Amino acid sequence: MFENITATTADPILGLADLFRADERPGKIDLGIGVYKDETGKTPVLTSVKKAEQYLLENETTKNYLGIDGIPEFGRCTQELLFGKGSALINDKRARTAQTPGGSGALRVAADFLAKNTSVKRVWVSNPSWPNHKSVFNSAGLEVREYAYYDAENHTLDFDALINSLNEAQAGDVVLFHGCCHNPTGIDPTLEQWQTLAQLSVEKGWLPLFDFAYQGFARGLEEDAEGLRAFAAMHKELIVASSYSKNFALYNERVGACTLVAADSETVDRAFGQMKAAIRANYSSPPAHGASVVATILSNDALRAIWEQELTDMRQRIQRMRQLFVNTLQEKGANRDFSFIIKQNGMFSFSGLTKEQVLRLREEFGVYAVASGRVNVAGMTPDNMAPLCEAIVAVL
Amino acid sequence: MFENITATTADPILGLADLFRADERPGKIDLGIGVYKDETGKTPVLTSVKKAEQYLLENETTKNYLGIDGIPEFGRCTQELLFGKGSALINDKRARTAQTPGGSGALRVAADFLAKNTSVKRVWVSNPSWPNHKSVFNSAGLEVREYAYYDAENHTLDFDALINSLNEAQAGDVVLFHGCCHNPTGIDPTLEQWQTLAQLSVEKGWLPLFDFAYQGFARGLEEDAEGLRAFAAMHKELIVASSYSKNFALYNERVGACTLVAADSETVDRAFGQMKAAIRANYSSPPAHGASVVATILSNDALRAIWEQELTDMRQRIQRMRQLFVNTLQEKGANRDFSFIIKQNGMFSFSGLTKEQVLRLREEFGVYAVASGRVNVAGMTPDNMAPLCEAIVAVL
Ligand SMILES: O=C(O)CCc1ccccc1
Ligand SMILES: O=C(O)CCc1ccccc1
Repeated sequence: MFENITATTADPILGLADLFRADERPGKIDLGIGVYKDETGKTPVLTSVKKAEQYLLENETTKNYLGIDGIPEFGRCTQELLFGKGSALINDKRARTAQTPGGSGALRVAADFLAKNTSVKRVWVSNPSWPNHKSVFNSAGLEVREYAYYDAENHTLDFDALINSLNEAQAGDVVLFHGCCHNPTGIDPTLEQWQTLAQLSVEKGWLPLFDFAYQGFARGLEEDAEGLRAFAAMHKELIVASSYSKNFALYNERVGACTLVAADSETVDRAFGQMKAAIRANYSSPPAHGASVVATILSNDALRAIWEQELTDMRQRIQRMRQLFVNTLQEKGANRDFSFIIKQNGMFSFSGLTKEQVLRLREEFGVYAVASGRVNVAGMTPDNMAPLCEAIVAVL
Repeated sequence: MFENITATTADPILGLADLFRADERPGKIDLGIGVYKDETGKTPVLTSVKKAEQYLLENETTKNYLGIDGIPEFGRCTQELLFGKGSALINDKRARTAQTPGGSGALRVAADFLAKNTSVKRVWVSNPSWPNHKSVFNSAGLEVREYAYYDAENHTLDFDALINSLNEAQAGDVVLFHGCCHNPTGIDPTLEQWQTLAQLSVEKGWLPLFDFAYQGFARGLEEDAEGLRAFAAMHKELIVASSYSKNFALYNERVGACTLVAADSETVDRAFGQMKAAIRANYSSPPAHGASVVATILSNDALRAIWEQELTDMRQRIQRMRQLFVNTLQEKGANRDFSFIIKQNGMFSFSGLTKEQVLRLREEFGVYAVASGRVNVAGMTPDNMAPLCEAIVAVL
């Protein structure tokens, strides 16, 4: 049965991990997959997380199955984070949340739900894209089409080209937006641009799907949700696939949520029934540990205070590395102004390197970035900055 | 977009949970979903598990993403459990294991892998069936057909009808077998019958898929894998979807594995590449905590000894409840010989109750069983036995 199966290429970001592991060169530097590293170049468990895990060790009395949609308190805390305490969406019971295995799991659940239960045939994503969107949506039988997004010459959001390319989207198409820290460009709509897109989306009949994996990493928890909230104020329906992987540094525990919004409580509950069916046909119920940690932290004032400071600390260290990167590139003799890197939000710099420059970086220098030219600024430290900048300058 | 979505019925086992929760009657008894309860009627975390969790709290230094196939040691320990230390399958590197979110996740991964990469169009399951097999395989676009299995009059495996009904399966069809503790009948092939089916399967060109969620609950860890091992000795290819939910009482941490077997190392590695692609398009990488616990216990002699005794203890308590159930039914005045219940393996008794008898049990008596007549013997205690048996006798 398996004799004639075609070989495939690996996940083009997660697959960097294996390459990096096999590399026996001592000075190798990982700027690939977007995980946060501290000053020492490691990716620690947050202190708030360790404290919550100690609590769970001492107080959990069962591993009995969670409901298909996971921990009720986790859903409640998620909706508050997404929409704001006192949101009309919450008051009017228009939102239902399933805890999922990561935002990736939430994306697949959304895709299966839409494919089976609606007339959706196409999802629009930005170019440049995040590779796994195509993989997930195609797996559920949905076409993926790309809209224009990034003006590579001014290093801004090309709002005109964005709007014009989306004129091709039909009513009933899905349009995927990154909530904040657009991956890979790090360029987000202004609040005013979010409000314009919200209005356009309503007029054009698009279904908004928010991929929201970086809440807290652009400006702050509440600020980063402004765009989503602008859409929520304007739409009857939308979906959010959110993640706690990055903002809790809980990557491997697979902690995310798929939140369904409809016009009213009757409609969302009936629709959510089919979302639960899409889960039943997949992994049945979500993993407790990571979601329990999140719910524990979010519902306890003291832990929440510690966690929010840790998140601020991560964002601030990345901002320091961002400035140091640009300074060091200059000092190392770069043949380009890299000032545009400062404008970018989140963990990355979308640096303008070509695919061949990134291949050479890996081959000759043991510096690992994504083929798109995306580099993980959150993986830079004072100790690895000089070598990595020397490498980049050498390939320009 | 969501206005016209059709309502659906809940997962017909997991959905019992909600019903049971809403029931405000004090004497309610849950004999539905197959989770183990101890003498006190609760479902404890195993001591071996708590010890492993303490170890992880004290010693984990990161939550960085696992590879798409999960923890390497977890795969190694899984293959040893499945095939035996020193198996030619392991020596010849013919097996590849992905850690998944439960056996349910492993079933979906297998289904997606097969649907996308092979000519498989149909999966054969037993009647009576486990409801979620149909849901999972249908979700990937595969037809599910049923083979005969249980002789309800002799309470044995109807081996003749099994073999005759499978004559309809074509070469290239998948045939799903439960490794041990067939759900819901509790009746398994003898070793000799396993060997006969292994031979038949090779002759007929079926792809064997083992659903192996109860290793340790029929007779013992090694004994329960005899049937799988009989198939592994005879086949070039097969798939195992295994679970640690029950044998580690780790239900909500979603700990399972999808193991792919091919003729040789080159074929399985190429095929496994596409299995990883099916994972990438789904939840991306598996949850660390529960799999870390399993790997920790399985690789440490002291913890492994404690865990294997805890598993023995669970099996033995269920066997005691099984005998007490039958005795109490007799004493309470049952109008049937229920001796056949003693022959059944695993957590359940497939009791012969009709769908209306189970509905009446829930409605009138607050005793919750599955609509098929399946009752969770592992949920019975000395304290709830009298009421539940009084209820059953009342509905006969
Ligand atoms: O590097 C990233 O783009 C974020 C981390 C990640 C990568 C691929 C799948 C899930 C998460
Ligand atoms: O009750 C069972 O049959 C086993 C527990 C279970 C039920 C449904 C999905 C996954 C596991």
